[PDB]
Amino acid sequence: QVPTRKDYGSKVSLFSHLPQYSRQNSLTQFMSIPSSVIHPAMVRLGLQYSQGLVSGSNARCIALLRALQQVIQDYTTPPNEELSRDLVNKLKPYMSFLTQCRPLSASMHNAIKFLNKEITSVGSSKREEEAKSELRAAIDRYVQEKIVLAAQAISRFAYQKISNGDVILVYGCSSLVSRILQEAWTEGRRFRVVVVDSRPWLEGRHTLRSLVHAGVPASYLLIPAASYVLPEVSKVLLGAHALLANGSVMSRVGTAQLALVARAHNVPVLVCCETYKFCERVQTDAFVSNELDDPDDLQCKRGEHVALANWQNHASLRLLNLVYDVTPPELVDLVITELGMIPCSSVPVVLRVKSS
Amino acid sequence: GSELSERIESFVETLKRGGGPRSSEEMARETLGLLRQIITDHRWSNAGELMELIRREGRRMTAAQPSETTVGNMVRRVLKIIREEYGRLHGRQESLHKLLTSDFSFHYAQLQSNIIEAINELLVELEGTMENIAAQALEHIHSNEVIMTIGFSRTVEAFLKEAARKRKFHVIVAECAPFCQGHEMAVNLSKAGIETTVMTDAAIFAVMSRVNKVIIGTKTILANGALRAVTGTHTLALAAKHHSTPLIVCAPMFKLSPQFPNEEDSFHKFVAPEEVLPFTEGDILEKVSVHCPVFDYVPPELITLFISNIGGNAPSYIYRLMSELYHPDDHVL
Amino acid sequence: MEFQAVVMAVLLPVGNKPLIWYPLNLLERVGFEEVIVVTTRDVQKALCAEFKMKMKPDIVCIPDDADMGTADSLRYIYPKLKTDVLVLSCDLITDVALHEVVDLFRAYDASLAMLMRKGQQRDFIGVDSTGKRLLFMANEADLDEELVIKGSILQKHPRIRFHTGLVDAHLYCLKKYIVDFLMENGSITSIRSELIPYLVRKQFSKSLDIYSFIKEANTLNLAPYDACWNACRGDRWEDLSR
Amino acid sequence: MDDKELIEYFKSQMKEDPDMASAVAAIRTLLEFLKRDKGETIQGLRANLTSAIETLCGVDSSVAVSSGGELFLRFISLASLEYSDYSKCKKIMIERGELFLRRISLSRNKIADLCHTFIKDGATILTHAYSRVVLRVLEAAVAAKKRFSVYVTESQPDLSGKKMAKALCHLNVPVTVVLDAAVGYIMEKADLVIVGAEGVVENGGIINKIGTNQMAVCAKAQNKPFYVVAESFKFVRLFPLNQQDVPDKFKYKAEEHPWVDYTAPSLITLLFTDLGVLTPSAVSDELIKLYL
Amino acid sequence: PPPLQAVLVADSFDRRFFPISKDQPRVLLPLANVALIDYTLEFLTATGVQETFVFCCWKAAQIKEHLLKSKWCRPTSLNVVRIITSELYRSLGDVLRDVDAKALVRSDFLLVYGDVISNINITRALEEHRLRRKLEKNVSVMTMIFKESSPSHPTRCHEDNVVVAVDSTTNRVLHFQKTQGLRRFAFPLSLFQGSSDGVEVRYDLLDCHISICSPQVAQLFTDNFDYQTRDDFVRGLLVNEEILGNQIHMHVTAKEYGARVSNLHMYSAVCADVIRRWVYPLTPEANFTDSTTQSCTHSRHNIYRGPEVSLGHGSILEENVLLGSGTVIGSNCFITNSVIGPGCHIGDNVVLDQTYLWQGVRVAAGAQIHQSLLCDNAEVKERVTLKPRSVLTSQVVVGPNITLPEGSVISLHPPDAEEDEDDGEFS
Repeated sequence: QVPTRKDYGSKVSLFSHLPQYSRQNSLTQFMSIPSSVIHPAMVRLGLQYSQGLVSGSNARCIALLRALQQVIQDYTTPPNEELSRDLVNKLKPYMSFLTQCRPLSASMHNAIKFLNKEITSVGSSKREEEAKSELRAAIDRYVQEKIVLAAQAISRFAYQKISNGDVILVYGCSSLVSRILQEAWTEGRRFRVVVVDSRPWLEGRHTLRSLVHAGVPASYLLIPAASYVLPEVSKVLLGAHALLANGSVMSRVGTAQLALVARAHNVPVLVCCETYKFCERVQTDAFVSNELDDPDDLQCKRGEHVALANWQNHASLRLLNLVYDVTPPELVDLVITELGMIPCSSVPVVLRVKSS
Repeated sequence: GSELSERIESFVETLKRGGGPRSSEEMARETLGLLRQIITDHRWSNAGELMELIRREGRRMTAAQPSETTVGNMVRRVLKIIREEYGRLHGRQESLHKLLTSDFSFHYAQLQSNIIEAINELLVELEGTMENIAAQALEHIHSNEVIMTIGFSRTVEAFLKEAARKRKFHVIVAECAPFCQGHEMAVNLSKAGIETTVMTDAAIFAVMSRVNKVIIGTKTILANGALRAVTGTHTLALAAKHHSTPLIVCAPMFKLSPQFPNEEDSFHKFVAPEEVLPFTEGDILEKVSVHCPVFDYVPPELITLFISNIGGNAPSYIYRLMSELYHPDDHVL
Repeated sequence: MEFQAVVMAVLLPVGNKPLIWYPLNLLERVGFEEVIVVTTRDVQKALCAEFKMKMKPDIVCIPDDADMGTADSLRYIYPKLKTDVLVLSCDLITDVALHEVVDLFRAYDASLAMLMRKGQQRDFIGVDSTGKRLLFMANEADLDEELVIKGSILQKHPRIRFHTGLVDAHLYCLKKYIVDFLMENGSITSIRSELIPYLVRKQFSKSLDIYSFIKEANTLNLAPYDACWNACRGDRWEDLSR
Repeated sequence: MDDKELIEYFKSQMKEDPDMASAVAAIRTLLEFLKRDKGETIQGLRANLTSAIETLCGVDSSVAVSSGGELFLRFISLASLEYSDYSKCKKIMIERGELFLRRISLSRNKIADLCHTFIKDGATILTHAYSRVVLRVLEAAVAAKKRFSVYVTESQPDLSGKKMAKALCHLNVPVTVVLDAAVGYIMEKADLVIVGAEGVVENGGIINKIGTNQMAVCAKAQNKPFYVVAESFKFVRLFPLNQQDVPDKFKYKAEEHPWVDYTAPSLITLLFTDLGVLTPSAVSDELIKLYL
Repeated sequence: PPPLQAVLVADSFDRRFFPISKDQPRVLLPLANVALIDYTLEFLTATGVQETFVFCCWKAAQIKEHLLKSKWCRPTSLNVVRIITSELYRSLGDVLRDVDAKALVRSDFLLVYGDVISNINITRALEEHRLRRKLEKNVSVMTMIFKESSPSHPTRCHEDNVVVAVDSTTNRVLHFQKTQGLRRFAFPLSLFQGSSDGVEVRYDLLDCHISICSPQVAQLFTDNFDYQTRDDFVRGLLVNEEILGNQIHMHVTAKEYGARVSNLHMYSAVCADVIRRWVYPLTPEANFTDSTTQSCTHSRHNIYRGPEVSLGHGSILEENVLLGSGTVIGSNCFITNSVIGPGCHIGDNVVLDQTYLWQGVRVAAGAQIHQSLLCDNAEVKERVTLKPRSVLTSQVVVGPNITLPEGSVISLHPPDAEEDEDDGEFS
């Protein structure tokens, strides 16, 4: 079968319950060419997951759904069996392999839940070709409604909260935030944006380029200097990787930092998130559930030497590369969704009305 | 004369162009040695001329690099020492008692020798400052504690290495991006046998819920108990205050400055944007404003304790320390 | 079915084992089951009968015409190809972990991937900073004492590392639409001499990507008999593991 | 009918019953407008009702009138969704409006009955300005044979706190009048704060007279419970991020003297409405349930 | 080691700054209220150079007068500055031939123009150069300094773009050429004949125009009388690799800054970079020249304000603005991305965007100036709009009620100025 990926390096004792991998190491070396146990589309998707070729939450969800559409297209039911059970049982090893390449995001978890519910809903009397076509159409409709129309609605909602001459602070890379700012600038709002970035991914640069290509004035700085720039900031616009049932915002590490420093400066904090990223699970801190990136990414060339080079030669040295953090609901002033402008405490309410 | 002038010029150019003495104690020692050289070499009749010339040299030194407060701190310390020596040799603070109750032209032959002796005593006290601060490590670190640090502080390094001789604890070091000097601190502490973790600034809040106390250094301590620390320290102090985590500042007494946070835009040190955004980005650099502040302002309400070579103190007492080191008329300099 | 193996022969068992066996052995250990072989017919169309006595898992052989080219032979077996093709030559004697090449075809959705080895008409190979993407390829016959690079290529990639002496392993991962283009344009005769340089040229005009993995362990013994001994000199070294 | 007699009906119906709130009078005026329309299309009815709401909100700049107008528009849209034919829709809308009028009339007594239980014997109650629902709550409390003291603020722009003090003395309840600058001075004497609301915003905060926010902040600083009594027809889907984010049509005309301010849900302990005792988080849910 | 010398060429033998350079030499042009030669001298002093010979031919009187009044001519300056003047100089090759004739340099000097802005420390490059000279028996003769850059940067002017072919493992320069109006770059195969590996073609290099040379460079310049420029020397030395090799190496920096102000586009780019603190510690508020007239204070959004400015009420300085001492600004103005020299007077309701005003410029109320340049004591009347890329030279006065075209250069000298003018644009 698929072998277990080996943990790389020594982990912090508080984070010893989490897996930590090496970017260079891949699962495909011990897997057969051509791929037989795992679908080739899933193998390619996992390869670009583990190497970081696709990174965004919506991007990861869309790539996963495209690979799943390929799998459904290539799938054939076996005799004396039903698609509703066989497909569900067949997709689990692929999902485990994908999780082994990189832990799944909340958007991908919700997409998997939706697809499993849709496959289960397929009747046994349904013809195989019709069932496959309906599954592909359902995936396309899910992408449309939950991404494109949701982003357009959130942009229209956020247009009313953006005025002339205000300063908006953004963090890292978020496609929803970039679209919101771009359409706000296009409709006629005049403002400037402050972009905050953090090591080692430095995804904020992406957003910076987008703004420069849209004509929006932009500023760039790193997260430690954020408290310097918040006095001139009027609103803080943050993207979310997930919204939890208790109102907390799970996002890129440093988001809760920015929310706290913005509260210290009397700056309202706005979070934009599509409702399909809402999660029923709750989480009070960043220790119980998180992702450990490759520790060697923390090495930086300062001057002519790398201080963290060969860091494993020191027995007591550990490198921690957290991916996510959790923002408490008390640090967030407003959530912008396709349903409208809501408080954080209303996140479970949405979860109640979307389910039934 | 010529040697003194060239030494002063070299010191000023080194301050203006950066580099030079990495250690703050070395900077203080060099400032004190230069001031002693001016006192011995330069010709002056009475103490008033000494005040004027030391004031001019200190003004030039601080105009060379206003963010380097140790030079001005030492200049004001030397001025206070000279004032006290003159008062002792010739004669016999603003307060309600003084308000209710209530000339440097005179010359004395032995005043200079006393001034040099006091400066040498100050240098001797400065020499053993790090050991005196580190000797208090056991009183503030208990068994299996978790300590959070940012950047590279030699005082904090000595503190932790002294505490590690008899206790076992965990140290979390946050790199001070872009100059990730926390990596050197982490590898040094690991070489000392302490178990250490390296992380970026973005995780400072995230792990703060599992930190027992925060021990940091500073560049400057203001008159109200505020800090001019490395950038990212304000966020660390806010995160510590959120969790009521005690924040300890291990800082020698020569980092105390009688200035106040009324000054604006000269506080933080701004350097080339290449550290934050590389020059290879291209055309987008034309329309993007990039700023790289080196230092951060920390209000006094976020600090729990000051540990110095004279012991522990609260921020609310800092004013009294400022009153015992500098005369009120030398703050403007 | 992401890959279909195709072995090119237009060979004589010059060695300890038949020369065809080693590429077949590599394809068997990397995980292939069904392999398509094109057998020479200029001398004798009996290589199929000779290989019918082999002990490989599954072999499918086709006799070729009198004289044909590598692109022409790929044109010969078109109905047998339904997916991306792994084209190999019988002279390949090496111990490459195939995932070092196939992954280049997987992660980047490459149009073509290839394997080349460090050397012990030279081929000028220009790659990017990462050493994976192939930006330039030339042979001395086409250029008149001047290596010419387009300005746009240097605008997109301002650093090009040039390799002068490298050996091509003739191991190629190719997409289906490359073979479809070969169908629509039959001018190309050999993939190694015209098709791959044409694709490298077309990389900078829907997008085309080409990747190459450079290796420093072992390589195929050349068709000329001069190096045919060296393979044997290494064969005993590789016989123990393989 | 016509704009002139619409405004005249609004003013006269407010005048003849000084007890009924402005929002109730506006809803009654809109229902009377619906009764005599002589129209045949639900699109024209919607447009004419929107114009009438615009006129009414131009007559007086209160948040409650706009909230009632939006509630009336939602009621019309729901009734239209239920019945496609306009002739059948009209009668159903009329009867539903009559029932709605009766319910919003009973709302004040419902709030008083539900809220009077939270005030004890010997408790010191702090109010901000004149509020009829607060007066009803205190009347229910004294009817329950409870003894308590009440502090009011003068509410400087119009001394409605003096009116509240006079109305409370009319029933012989011990009350005191303090300046608008004495709230922070008097908070430690009080045990809980009860205020009215001119409108409940989407996130659970409230819009009320200009002195409400400082009283709420002082109560939070001294850990005193802060209770709000407000009717359900004052629920509005407004999300003020700060004081400046409040629409200007509600601040002025109702050096710089705004008439209303906004109080965040974090400074509010409980809200007493005709729907019951609610946390500030419930209000948003209500709105989300109303608009699909 | 011997003391580090440096040869400074204070003459730009090209004329890309006409007609501006008619009155004031380019080496004395104010970028951010400081002359270019001041930046060059500060860079040379900061990098450890102890001896600096300057060579000036065109308008050498003003250059000498400015130098003798500057900081580096003080007796306390560690970098000794000597001035050598000759009217027979026509190119850099002539200067190097004179250097060889007078034996000014003894070993390992720095060659740089007088119009370079940099903060580069060449200590590592010097160590590598000397080490390879010692190891390879003085075969190498020159190491060029390049800055890792991107072709799309504003500092990468099309005229000065250069593509190099080097040897990766030893940093040896094998081919060097310019890319002026070429969509195709050709490389001779002979380089690959030299080595089968290590050949790398680099287009991400910005020419800082700094070189570490040897006396042999001057000897070769004397031997080949046809060598006028440094490009001539590089090409002649690289083409004749068969005989007398004399290898040329290179050094690349990625964290420091280096540029040359060769035209108006380069002037604008370097001025923007200096205002935005890309050449730290060489910043406007640093005042690296000890002069009272150039002191200023730094403020948020890169705002530099000098003594006695007295900004008017209602005017807005958005960002990236430098104001000289004594400059007076009217009311309800809008200045952005502009450098204004000392003693300037600016009216009311005037919008300056990306402009550069030198000392003495007076601007009337209601003007709109974008991407322009005004020289010493220039004047602008009411209701005047300057389109982007406009230049006014040396006390030019523009009359009211006229909108200048985009590329309109106006100077008092008739022929070179595209529109000769005295007090207006209509004749």
